Amino acid sequence: MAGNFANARVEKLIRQAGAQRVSADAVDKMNEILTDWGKNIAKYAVEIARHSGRKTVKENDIKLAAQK
Amino acid sequence: MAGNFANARVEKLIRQAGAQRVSADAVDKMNEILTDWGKNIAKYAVEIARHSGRKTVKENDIKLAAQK
Amino acid sequence: MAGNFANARVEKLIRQAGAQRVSADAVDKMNEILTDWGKNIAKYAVEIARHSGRKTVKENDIKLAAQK
Amino acid sequence: MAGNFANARVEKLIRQAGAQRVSADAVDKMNEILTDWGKNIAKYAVEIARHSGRKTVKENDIKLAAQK
Amino acid sequence: MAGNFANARVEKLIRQAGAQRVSADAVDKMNEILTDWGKNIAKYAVEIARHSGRKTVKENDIKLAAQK
Amino acid sequence: MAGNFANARVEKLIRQAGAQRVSADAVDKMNEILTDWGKNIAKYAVEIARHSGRKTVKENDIKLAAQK
Amino acid sequence: MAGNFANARVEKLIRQAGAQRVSADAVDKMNEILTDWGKNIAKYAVEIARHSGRKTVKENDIKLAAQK
Amino acid sequence: MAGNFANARVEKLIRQAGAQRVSADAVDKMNEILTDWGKNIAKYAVEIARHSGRKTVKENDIKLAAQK
DNA sequence: GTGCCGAGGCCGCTCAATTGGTCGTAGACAGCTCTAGCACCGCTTAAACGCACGTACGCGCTGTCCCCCGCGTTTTAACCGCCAAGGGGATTACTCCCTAGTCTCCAGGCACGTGTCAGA
DNA sequence: TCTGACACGTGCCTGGAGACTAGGGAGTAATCCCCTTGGCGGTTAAAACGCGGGGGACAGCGCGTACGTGCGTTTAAGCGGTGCTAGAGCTGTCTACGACCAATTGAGCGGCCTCGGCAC
Repeated sequence: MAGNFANARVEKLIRQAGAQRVSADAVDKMNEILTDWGKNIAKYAVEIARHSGRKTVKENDIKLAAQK
Repeated sequence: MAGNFANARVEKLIRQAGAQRVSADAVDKMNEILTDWGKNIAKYAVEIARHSGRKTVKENDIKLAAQK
Repeated sequence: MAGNFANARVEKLIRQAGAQRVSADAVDKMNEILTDWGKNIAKYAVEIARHSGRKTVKENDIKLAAQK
Repeated sequence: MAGNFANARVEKLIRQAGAQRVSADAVDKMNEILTDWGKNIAKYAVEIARHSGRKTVKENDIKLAAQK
Repeated sequence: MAGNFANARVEKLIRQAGAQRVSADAVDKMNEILTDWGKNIAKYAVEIARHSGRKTVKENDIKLAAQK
Repeated sequence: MAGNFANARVEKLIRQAGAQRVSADAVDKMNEILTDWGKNIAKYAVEIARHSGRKTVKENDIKLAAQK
Repeated sequence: MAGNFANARVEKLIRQAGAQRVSADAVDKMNEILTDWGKNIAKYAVEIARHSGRKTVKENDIKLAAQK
Repeated sequence: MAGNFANARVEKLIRQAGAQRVSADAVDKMNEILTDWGKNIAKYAVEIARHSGRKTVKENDIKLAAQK
C-alpha cells in the first residue's frame, strides 16, 4: 500500500463520479496517483512557507503550492 | 466538509512532506484540492469505461484518465 | 488557408441561411470557426475509438463526441 | 446529401485529428453535424446583418454569431 | 414579489379575462411567467439595439424581439 | 395607456435587462405585448377552471394555460 | 548571446578553464548553456523573494535558488 | 571580481527575469555561481576536445561537456 | 587575427523605502484522552470480462475523369463617415393616485362515502 | 363483454372575499444637451462572368478488421463482523501578526576611463 488515503474513501469518490462497478486495481492506482500529486503539492508548500519564514504551512501556502 | 478524504490522513501527508506545523485551514484546503482533481480523474475514468463497453472501472482507465 | 472546407462551399451555406451579400472576410471567419469545432469533435472522436479498442472511427464515435 | 461540405474534405479533418481509419458513415455524420452548426451560426449571422441595417454579412457578424 | 409587475394589476388582468374568482398563488404564478417572458423579450431587444448601433431601445426593437 | 401594467414597472424591467436608455414608445409596445400574451394565458386558465369545476382560477390553471 | 555576460568574457573563461584553442561557435554555445541555467536560477530566486515577502533579491535568494 | 562576467550584465539578467530590485551582493553571488557552472562545462569540454583529438574546442565539445 | 573606437561596467553621493530589528500581543494550535465509528479484512455467488474462433462487411488502393471553384477583373452598389439640426430621454421635484397590508366577515373548495356504467 | 373507473352526497375547511387605509411611488411638466437621423460623398467593397484544372465522388478488387457468440475464468458485490483510527475538543504556550523606527542598499542621474565588438 504505497498510497496514504483510505482505500474505501477513494472508492467512494469513483462511485460518486458514476461508476457502476469499481475494481480494486482502480482504487489502488487512484490512491497512488492522488498520493503522488499530494506529496508534490505538500513539498512545494513546505518550501513556500520556509521562504516566507513561517514555521507553519497555511492555506495560502497550499493555494500557492497548487498552480505550480 | 468540501473534501472526501479524512482530514487526519491529508494532514499526515503534509507532515510527511516535511512541514513542522500545519494549520487546519491548510489541511481543509489541501483536501479540497485533492478531491477536485480526484473527481476530474474519476469522471474521465467512468467515461473511459463506458466508451470501452465495460461496466467495471479498471486500472488502465485510471492511468489513461490521469495521463491526459 | 485557415480551415479545411472549401470557401465556395462555406459561402453557399451562408447564402442559403438567407444573406443577400457575403463578404470574403465573413467566409474565412466561418471556415475557421467550422474547422476549429470540427477538429475538437474529431480529436475527441479518435479518443472514443482508441478507448473502445476499435481502430476505425464509426458513426457512434462522432455522435458521442458531438453531444459534449 | 443532408450535409453540405465535401465528404473527402471532412474525412481529411478526421484523419488529421489522428484516426487510423474513418468509416464512410462517420464522414456522413460529421458532415451533417458541421452543416447543422454552420446553419445555426449563419441564420444568427444573417439576423445580425438585418438588425444592423447592413445588407452584407461581414467578419464581425460571424464573430458575434459564434458567441451563441 | 418574484415577478416585477404589480400583483393587484396582474390580478386585474386575470379577472378582466373572465375569471369569476382568483387564487393569490395564481396571481404570483402569472406575475412570474410574465416577468420571465418579459426578460426574454427585453434581453433580445437590448441586443437588437446593440447590433443596430444605438444606445436607446426603440419601439421597433420590441416588435422584432417579439416575432422570435 | 395601451396596456394593463404600470409603465414605470415595464420600463424598469427593460433597464434591468441591460438597456442603456429606454424609449417611451418601447415601454408602450412592451406593455401592450405583455398585456396581450397575459390575456391569452388568462383566457386558457379560465377555460381550464371551467373544465376543473373549481370556479376560483388556481395556481395550477395558470401553469397549464402557459403550457397550452 | 544566450547569457548576459560579454562573449569575449565567456571565451576568456573557457580558455582559462583549460581550452588550448576555442572556436567562436563553442563560445556562443557555452554562453547559451550558462544563460539557460541562469534563467532557471533567476525564476526560482524571484519566487524565493515573493514567498519571503521581500521586494529586493539578496545573497540569500541566490543561495536558496541554487541549492533547490 | 567574484565572477568573470560583467556585473551590470548579470544584474540586467536578474532584472529581465522580473526582479522588483536586484541587490549588488546578490549580483556578485550570481556572477560567482554562473562562473563556477560555466567553468565545470568548460573543463568537461576540454576533456572531450582531448578525447576527440581536435585541439580547438568546437560547439559539439561544449554540448557534450554540459551533458557530462 | 588584428588595431581602435564608441559605448557601458563600474564609481560617487544620494534620498528614503527597505531592511532590518524588539516587544507586545492574539488566535492559533500540538498533545493528550477516549468514544464511536468507517473500515478492510472475511467469505459466497454468480455476473461480467477476456479469450478463440468463424464470418461477412466495409474499409482500404487504385484508378478516373469531369464536377466544381478559385482566382482575376470588370462594373458599381452598400456602407463608412461626417457634420448640422433636429427629437426626445435623463433629469427632478411634486402631488395625488393605488396598492400591498390587514383587518375580519363571509360562502366557495377538498376528503370520504358509495352507488352506477355497460354488452360484437 | 367484463371490469374497476366513474359520479354525486354530504360534512369540514381556509381561503380571497370584502372594508379602509396612508404613504410609496407611478405619472406628470421643463429643459437641457446628447444621441439619431440624414444627406452628400467618396471609397470599400461584393457580384457576374468566363477559364482550367485541381481534386472530390465513383467504380471494382481484395483482405483485415469487428462483430458475435460460446464458455470458462476471475472477479466485484453483496454484508457479517473485529477492530484499528479519525475526531472532538480541553488545555498550555508559542509562532504569526503587527508597529515602532534604526541602518542603510538599492533607486536615480550621469560621467570616468576600461574593454567587446566591427572591418574584413
